[PDB]
Formats: sequence, C-alpha cells, structure tokens
Amino acid sequence: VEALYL
Amino acid sequence: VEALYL
Amino acid sequence: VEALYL
Amino acid sequence: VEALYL
Amino acid sequence: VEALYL
Amino acid sequence: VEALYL
Amino acid sequence: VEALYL
Amino acid sequence: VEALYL
Repeated sequence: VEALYL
Repeated sequence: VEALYL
Repeated sequence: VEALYL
Repeated sequence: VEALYL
Repeated sequence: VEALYL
Repeated sequence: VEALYL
Repeated sequence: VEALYL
Repeated sequence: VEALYL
C-alpha cells in the first residue's frame, strides 16, 4: 500500500 | 498530485 | 509533500 | 511502515 | 479485512 | 478515496 | 489518512 | 490487528 501525495 | 497503490 | 508506505 | 512528511 | 481511507 | 477489502 | 488491517 | 492513522 503506497500513498504518494506529491 | 496523488498516486495510490491500494 | 507526503509519502506513506502502509 | 514509513511515513515521510517532506 | 483491510480498509484504506486515503 | 477509499478501498475496502471485506 | 488511515489504513486498517482488521 | 494493525491500525495506522498517518
């Protein structure tokens, strides 16, 4: 599970 | 922006 | 920014 | 579990 | 059970 | 955003 | 953000 | 059980 807020 | 690997 | 490895 | 707030 | 709120 | 695995 | 493993 | 509030 990856959440990238970029 | 946002990228999710769920 | 924010990156999570859950 | 990694939480990176960068 | 797995619940992701992202 | 939400993903549920039930 | 929340991730639950139940 | 694992609960992440991140």
